[PDB]
Amino acid sequence: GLLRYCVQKHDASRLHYDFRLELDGTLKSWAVPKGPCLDPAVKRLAVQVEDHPLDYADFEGSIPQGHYGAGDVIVWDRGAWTPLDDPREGLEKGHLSFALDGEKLSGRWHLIRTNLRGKQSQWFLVKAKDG
Repeated sequence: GLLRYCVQKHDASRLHYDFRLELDGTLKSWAVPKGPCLDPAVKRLAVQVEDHPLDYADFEGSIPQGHYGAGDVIVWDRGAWTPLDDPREGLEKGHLSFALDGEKLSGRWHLIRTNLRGKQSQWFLVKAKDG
């Protein structure tokens, strides 16, 4: 039950989401493209998204599709995550190692800032299998 974890599902005619790694009281977020993968080697795109309000992982926005179709963005998975390395530092320094333990999503993953050999400030969500 360390740093809080939550990932939000952006439903609609087409489904997307954003992977939110809350860090020492600030809920960092990371937008798709991101889906299932083998890894580590095929780091999923994790765009370093705005800082979302704490606890508010319940509801993001959009329009409940239960009406007649639209797509609602709410909680899909919620829990906590383990730092495999420096959680605070790595997130600043560009090298994150973590393990999720929540509602639906879990395991071990690495975030890496694409300032090097990549885009600029997006991150790489690859599996944290260094062992």
